[PDB]
Amino acid sequence: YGYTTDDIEFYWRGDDNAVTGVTKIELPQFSIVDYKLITKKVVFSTGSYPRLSLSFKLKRNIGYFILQTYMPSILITILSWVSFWINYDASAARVALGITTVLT
Amino acid sequence: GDVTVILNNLLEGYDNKLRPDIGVKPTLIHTDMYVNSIGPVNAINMEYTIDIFFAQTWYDRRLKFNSTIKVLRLNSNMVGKIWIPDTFFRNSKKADAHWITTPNRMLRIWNDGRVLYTLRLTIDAECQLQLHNFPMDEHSCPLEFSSYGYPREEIVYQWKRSSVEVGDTRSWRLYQFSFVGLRNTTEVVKTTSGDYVVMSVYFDLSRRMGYFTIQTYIPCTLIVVLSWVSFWINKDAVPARTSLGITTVLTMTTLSTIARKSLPKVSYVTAMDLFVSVCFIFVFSALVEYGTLHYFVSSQPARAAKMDSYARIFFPTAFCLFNLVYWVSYLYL
Amino acid sequence: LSQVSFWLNRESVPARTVFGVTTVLTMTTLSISARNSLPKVAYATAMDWFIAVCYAFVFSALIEFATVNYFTKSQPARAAKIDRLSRIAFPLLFGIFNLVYWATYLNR
Ligand SMILES: *[C@@H]1O[C@H](CO)[C@@H](O[C@@H]2O[C@H](CO)[C@@H](O[C@@H]3O[C@H](CO[C@H]4O[C@H](CO[C@H]5O[C@H](CO)[C@@H](O)[C@H](O)[C@@H]5O[C@H]5O[C@H](CO)[C@@H](O)[C@H](O)[C@@H]5O)[C@@H](O)[C@H](O[C@H]5O[C@H](CO)[C@@H](O)[C@H](O)[C@@H]5O)[C@@H]4O)[C@@H](O)[C@H](O[C@H]4O[C@H](CO)[C@@H](O)[C@H](O)[C@@H]4O[C@H]4O[C@H](CO)[C@@H](O)[C@H](O)[C@@H]4O[C@H]4O[C@H](CO)[C@@H](O)[C@H](O)[C@@H]4O)[C@@H]3O)[C@H](O)[C@H]2NC(C)=O)[C@H](O)[C@H]1NC(C)=O
Ligand SMILES: *[C@@H]1O[C@H](CO)[C@@H](O[C@@H]2O[C@H](CO)[C@@H](O[C@@H]3O[C@H](CO)[C@@H](O)[C@H](O)[C@@H]3O)[C@H](O)[C@H]2NC(C)=O)[C@H](O)[C@H]1NC(C)=O
Ligand SMILES: *[C@@H]1O[C@H](CO)[C@@H](O[C@@H]2O[C@H](CO)[C@@H](O)[C@H](O)[C@H]2NC(C)=O)[C@H](O)[C@H]1NC(C)=O
Repeated sequence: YGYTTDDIEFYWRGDDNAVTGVTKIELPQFSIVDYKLITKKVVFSTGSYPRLSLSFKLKRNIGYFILQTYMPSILITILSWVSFWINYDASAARVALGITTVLT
Repeated sequence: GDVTVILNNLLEGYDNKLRPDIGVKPTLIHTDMYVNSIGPVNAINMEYTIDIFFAQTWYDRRLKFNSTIKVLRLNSNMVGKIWIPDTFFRNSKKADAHWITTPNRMLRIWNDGRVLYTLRLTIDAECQLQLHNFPMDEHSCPLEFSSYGYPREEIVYQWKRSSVEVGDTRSWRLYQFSFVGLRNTTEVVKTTSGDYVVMSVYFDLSRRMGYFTIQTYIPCTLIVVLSWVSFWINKDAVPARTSLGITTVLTMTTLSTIARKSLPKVSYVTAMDLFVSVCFIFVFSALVEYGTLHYFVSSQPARAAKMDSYARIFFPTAFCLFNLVYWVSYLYL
Repeated sequence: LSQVSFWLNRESVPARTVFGVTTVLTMTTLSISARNSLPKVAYATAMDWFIAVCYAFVFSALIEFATVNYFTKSQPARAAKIDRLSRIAFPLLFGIFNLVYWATYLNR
């Protein structure tokens, strides 16, 4: 914050072992694909300051979403299709099915 | 009187930045605890609250006096003037001492330099619960602490024989779980700074089956038998059996959305969502079976006649079998 | 609302079916909504017993209707008889249960 780039210099110690403990991180929803260590400089109206960046690339898991919100849609659309086998004489059954599937 | 003189002589030429025996040998610290209450174990955040009375005793040859009084008993007014080990809990999301009305601390300096330092803590410790076998799951998840800046060569912790002593275990907020025991452990870990002596206390929790047994299992099995009730309604009334099926499916998906909303978002299959999935399958199979029944009545009536009565026997037997298998397996597993 | 399904005639199967299913699922959602207010406790409260008994009642009503429909067109005498008997048997039993529950839980 206070010291510009002619007063302080940031660097990672080891340049690849500076950040540890990533492979042990378990997230309930995501999964750490990899992580990057970047060294650069930013320029503001008051000076040029050093900067490091530790960047994670999380990828979201899909099992919960399939089992939770994709399957119900497919089953409701199939429950809508079943109405094609019902004869056209029953107007309270095919209407029932279709309307209910819409609501759902 | 003269205790003021003793306290003034102990702090004359005293540097509270240097551990006792800074360049001789590591400082042996004996740690004891007193678990007041183990707070609610919420699985959504993989955390649990605990409230303890952490006591640390070590030897300090600089706080060694020679007078008639054997022990000096002091409040928290002299804790910030002597050396105090920097014990921190390595798996605590958020923890804090107590300050009402006066900082909850105690300092007792014996005659030969032995210091006892006790404080009250409320730690939101972390433990990643493996939410399989839910709700027939058992956990044993720890509370780890160690020095922060002093490696194994400087500060060595060591449990006492009777170190950890739980309270009454009855007025605790362990609702869904049940305390069965604990065990202490000492190891040495490697860090970017050095080798540290890490102590651990493992608390064993066993999930009692009651809240989930009455919140999801009974509702879903009674919904299943409600779906079976359609097998006795006459096959000509179509909109009635179709309403049975579709409303049963709606309630089934709502109940699954709730049981799953109980525990956090996990990408694997637990033992409860498996149950609600089997029940969903049962309802969907009763519906599609009556579907093919009504459709086949137009094609072949005797098929449907033998099919209603076939299903009336085939469904409850398959459900009893499923239940038996599931329950027995998990109770043995 | 579940007990009303008895005074309906035996020819209207769609209606009585809707009555039964809707009431059973209203009792289910009521049990769920009633259990959310309390801590996640591992025993049964008094409200849990009241809701369990009402749930049992709706599942005895639905069952009586199912039996009536099963005996209809084969022994309509028996069906009508049981329907008429249940039109008096359910309300008195519910009243007795409410007198017992309220008496034994308000005296303490
Ligand atoms: C970024 O900014 C943040 C905001 O500024 C900043 O957070 C602040 O950090 C500082 C330093 O870490 C904190 O100040 C310290 O707080 C310690 C305890 O903190 C707890 O209590 C405060 C409230 O403090 C009141 O209560 C205590 C206990 O009674 C009193 O001791 C305080 O003086 C104070 O009392 C006044 O106010 C009361 C009302 O609350 C009145 O009732 C009372 O009458 C007084 O008027 C809480 O706010 C804290 O919560 C926060 O911190 C926790 C930490 O875990 C967080 O979890 C939480 O979320 C909050 O963020 C916490 O609960 C004090 O003990 C400490 O004072 C001692 O240390 C200093 C420095 O060494 C000494 O100079 C001082 O004298 C004290 O030492 C004496 O007393 C101790 C008692 O234990 C003795 O052991 C010791 O030997 C010594 O005794 C000697 O001197 C005495 C006279 O002083 C004498 O009587 C004796 O006889 C003997 O000679 C210090 O005040 C501050 O609270 C934080 N504020 C906040 C909002 O968080 C953060 O650090 C910054 N970050 C960075 C990176 O910089
Ligand atoms: C996530 O997003 C950040 C933000 O852009 C990405 O940081 C970028 O990373 C790339 C490669 O790691 C950098 O490119 C490099 O540029 C230097 C310039 O001298 C060059 O020498 C290198 O050969 C390379 O081309 C880029 O500068 C950097 N951007 C910033 C703003 O720092 C990051 O890569 C993304 N991925 C992950 C996993 O975080
Ligand atoms: C707590 O820690 C102490 C010390 O590490 C354990 O006490 C030891 O117990 C074993 C087996 O009972 C004895 O052979 C040792 O002599 C004991 N040592 C001391 C210093 O008492 C104690 O078992 C631990 N508590 C547990 C595991 O519940």
